[PDB]
Amino acid sequence: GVPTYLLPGSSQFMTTDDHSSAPAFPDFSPTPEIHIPGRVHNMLELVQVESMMEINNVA
Amino acid sequence: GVPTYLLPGSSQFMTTDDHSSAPAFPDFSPTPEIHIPGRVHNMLELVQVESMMEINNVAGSSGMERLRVEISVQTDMDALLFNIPLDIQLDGPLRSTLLANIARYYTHWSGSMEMTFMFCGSFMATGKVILCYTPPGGSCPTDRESAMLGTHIVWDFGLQSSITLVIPWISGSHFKSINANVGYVTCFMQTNLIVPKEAATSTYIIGFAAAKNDFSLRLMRDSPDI
Amino acid sequence: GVPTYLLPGSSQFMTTDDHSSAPAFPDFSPTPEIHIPGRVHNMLELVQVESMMEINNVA
Amino acid sequence: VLQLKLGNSAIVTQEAANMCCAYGEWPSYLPDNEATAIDKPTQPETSTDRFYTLKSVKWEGTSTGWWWKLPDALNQTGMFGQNVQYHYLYRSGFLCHVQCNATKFHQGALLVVAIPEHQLGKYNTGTSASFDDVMKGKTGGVFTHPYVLDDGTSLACSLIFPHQWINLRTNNSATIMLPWMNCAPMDFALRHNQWTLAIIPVVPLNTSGGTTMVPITVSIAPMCCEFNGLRNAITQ
Amino acid sequence: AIQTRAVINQHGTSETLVENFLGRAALVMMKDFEYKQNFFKWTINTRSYVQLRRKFELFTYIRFDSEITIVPTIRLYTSYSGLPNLTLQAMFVPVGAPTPKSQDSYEWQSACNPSVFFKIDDPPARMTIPFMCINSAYGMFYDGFAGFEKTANGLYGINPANTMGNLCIRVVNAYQPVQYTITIRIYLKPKHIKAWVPRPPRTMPYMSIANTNYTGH
Amino acid sequence: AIQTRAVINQHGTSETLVENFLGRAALVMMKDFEYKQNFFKWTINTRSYVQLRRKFELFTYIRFDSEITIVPTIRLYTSYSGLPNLTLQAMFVPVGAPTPKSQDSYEWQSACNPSVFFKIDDPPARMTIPFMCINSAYGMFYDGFAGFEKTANGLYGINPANTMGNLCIRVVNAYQPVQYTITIRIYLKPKHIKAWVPRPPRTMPYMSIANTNYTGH
Amino acid sequence: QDSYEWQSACNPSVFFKIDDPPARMTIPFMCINSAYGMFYDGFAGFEKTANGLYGINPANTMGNLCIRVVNAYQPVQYTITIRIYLKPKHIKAWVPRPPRTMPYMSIANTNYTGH
Repeated sequence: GVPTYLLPGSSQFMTTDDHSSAPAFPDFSPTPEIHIPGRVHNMLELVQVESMMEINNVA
Repeated sequence: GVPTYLLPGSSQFMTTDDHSSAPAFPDFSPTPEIHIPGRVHNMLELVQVESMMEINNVAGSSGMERLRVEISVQTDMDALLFNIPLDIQLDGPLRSTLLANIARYYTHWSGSMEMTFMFCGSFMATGKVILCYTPPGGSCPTDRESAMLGTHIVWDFGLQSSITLVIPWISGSHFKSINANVGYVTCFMQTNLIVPKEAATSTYIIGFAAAKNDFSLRLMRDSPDI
Repeated sequence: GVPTYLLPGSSQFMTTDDHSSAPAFPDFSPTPEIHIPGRVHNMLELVQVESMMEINNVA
Repeated sequence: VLQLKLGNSAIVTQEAANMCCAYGEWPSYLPDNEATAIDKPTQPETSTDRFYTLKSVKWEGTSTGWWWKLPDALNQTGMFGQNVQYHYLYRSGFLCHVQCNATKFHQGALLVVAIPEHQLGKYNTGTSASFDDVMKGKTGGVFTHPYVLDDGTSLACSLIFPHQWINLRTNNSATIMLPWMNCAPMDFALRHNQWTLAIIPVVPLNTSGGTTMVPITVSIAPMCCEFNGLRNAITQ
Repeated sequence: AIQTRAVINQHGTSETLVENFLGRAALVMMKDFEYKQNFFKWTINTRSYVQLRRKFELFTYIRFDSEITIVPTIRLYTSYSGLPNLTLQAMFVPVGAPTPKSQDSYEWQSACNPSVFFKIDDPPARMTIPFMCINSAYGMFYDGFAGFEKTANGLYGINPANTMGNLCIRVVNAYQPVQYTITIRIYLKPKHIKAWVPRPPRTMPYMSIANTNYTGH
Repeated sequence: AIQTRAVINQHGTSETLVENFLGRAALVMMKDFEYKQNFFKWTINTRSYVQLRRKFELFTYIRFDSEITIVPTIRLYTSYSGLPNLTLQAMFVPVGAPTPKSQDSYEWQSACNPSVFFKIDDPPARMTIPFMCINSAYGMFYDGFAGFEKTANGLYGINPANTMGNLCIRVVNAYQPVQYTITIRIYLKPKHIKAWVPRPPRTMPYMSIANTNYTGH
Repeated sequence: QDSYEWQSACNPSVFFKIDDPPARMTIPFMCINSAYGMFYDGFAGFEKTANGLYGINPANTMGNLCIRVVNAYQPVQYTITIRIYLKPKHIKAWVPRPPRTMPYMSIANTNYTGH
């Protein structure tokens, strides 16, 4: 056996952790990814799109 | 699976452990570090900075008066000017220095020191003083003759406005047990102060303390100063 | 994560175990070891030292 | 004896000219690698880089000290003051020069220390210093408890800051040069004070036949002034 | 009263590093709340206790990452049935986000606020808070004002960019038949510590939490 | 009321990645059930809460894998003896399988439905649901009908291929002498997120869960 | 129990629970001298009130270990027994001495009696 000791914050669930998890369907073979237009990689692409302004501020 | 067994002291929290922890913001990208002057890498740099000493030990003086000792024509040789115990743990002209404040955060200290005195008198003011140093375990001199027989410098402030003393070595720790005395730095008035008629009849002397590159500290603790 | 399972005798304290432990003062820098005479490496050195005998058994 | 010529102004000083650089760093413009993340500033080389001489103060036998907070002391003086009122972002160093005029029969010691981020004390109350207490302008403030440096620290340990000693029997002038002291690349001049030049009479001034006046002259000159641009074209 | 002396032999300087000087996990807060304010709320700061405040105030600018450890203890009141293994939620609220006003508040479900779900009978929870300041370093001394208008001139030395965020702790299964009192201890361990521009140490006693006023003695 | 300004220094764009934008584990459901409906049943969806619904509706097609974390809390009723360490079963029912109708139902023993057996005093259960859609991406907006006949024209914008499955949670040793109330919190963390065809954000308040109607304000 | 020194950041502290494995930590060699001295043929100082402490070297003290219960106040009662186990490590010894024969009479004064 390998002697190990538990660090503080061991059995905790952090909403921002990054850990792998057990797959529920180990042999599902999902649907292949077809090509779909308009893929978005970064949300900075959305802010560079021109959009209309509400210049008429008359109440 | 990997067979493991839990060692004693497993699910414990030691305040001095060194382990990585889960980041709360894995993708925050903090603010870049700009260049800021005066970076401090070791706290030993603080003790080598010269800081003023409260040489005026006359009880009943408060404020800026504690930082300067007075030489006047009324003062008669061979008077005793000031006494500076070399212990940075008890009350004395050294407890107000940066070296004392930083070293108070630790337990064991050992190293050399530097003591600087500046005579803030008139230009034509002249005189001599005897700056004796008693090694640890000795007895502080009581008159000028005893001071002259020990290690001393015959400082003449008429020509040199400032003097520098290099203490060979000091040591001390905490063990009621208190560390014994580590020496004294004493000043005696060799001659009488001579000033012109137009100049003031009273002068003042201020002092500074520091540490050399051979100083060291160990066993960081809690400073009593609240 | 690494799948592990706990062996029997896991959370036990044996008085004769040999495991490392967390240092209480990670940055203490203890006092240097000076040279001291009469170092003893094995207790077999003590039995080879001549010692007096109580030959007079007269009660 | 030389001249401290800086653009439109010059001061006749003594041969000492030690020119203590704060933390051993000459003032300089904001580097390019750090100017990309923020707005690009435009540097006025003239005439903000000039010596501004304040009114001389009086050093008597009972003086406690005087402090001037920068750039508050120059916020309403000359081209620098004009610039800070129109630009909302500021960044510059400083070059403080202190000169004293006294005879050979005068004595006294001054400690010219530049304290960065000196927060005022307001002894014996739980309320913070008002706006009128900190922003004294070119008139400057007066220490009330110079022993504790008006912040609860000690004047004894104030030598850790960039300081220069004036001993009337040895020298009469001091020169401290301060670089940009801030945790941010640029800052607002009208609300924040990076430095605080303080002169404290550690050893009281005294004499018998002297004038008991001994005026003190203070001069501050911004070194590398930077302000946000105000004439950037909006075309294209 | 005994004047004893010992020979001191020392070597090395890694002990006096600023990283080691300021890298000690110390108590920053300690609060107790009952079963039904109803939860734990505290804005993260160093000046809460005099010792750590004086330790930090020796420098003008310090930049560090914060490691937080929460040690909860539960004490029962009045018949006995054991200490419940209540689930605890600890959520960090950044400076630009609202904080909860009650136990069953909507901000407890925010997906942008990191949250840790830990139990009483488990090892203490622990998470690291990165350097989250607008400027490149925290400023313990601010010689300036927040704004140019009134109701801000009364806040001298307060820089909004120097706030470190809010830590809120609640009990998910708070409602229990009898009673309990929960004490939360927060331990902060600065990491990757860098400091600039050392200052003289504080001598006079503190008079307020955020105004550096001083009194006698 | 204070008009403060700070210098902002920023660099890098990895924070605004769509993977990071939509890769936050958020509450999707929260239900409480008593000792003796008798169990937890909920079809997996994103539109349950307005915040996450608006976050997802900025895109037309998103394909992702779902990571589910179940955090159970137990609160007792009325004498006290402690919180029982009841065993919990959480079963995922795909879209082509029947769902249980009671606690002691036959579908709880189905070998084709993944099941997790976890206890209250243990770390929360966690499992990953792969992308299980007929099409190559989920469709948040459907401009069409399910069929060509009546009783389907009343379901506009509902695509049967967009359903994500049913999650059923029960207590295996449910029957206990006294009482208990169990609260289940479900946290969903999308993984390997890919999105297509961004859309204008929703402005008007929602009027229904699956019909994109709008009202004033 | 509710003393201020419990929060000291310079004193190492371990927080462990009853139903957990026993706590364990290593104390480094923390003496002023290079080795502990079990026999001291000398005095601490040159003055009175120290001559009564013969064989006591202040540098030979090993420190104080303090244990408390954080959630001490409980409705009914409990009695806690603490067992401390010390395991020397990196042991080095010098100058062996004859073993003790007569029974001990005091904890720190090497006095002896009959039998």
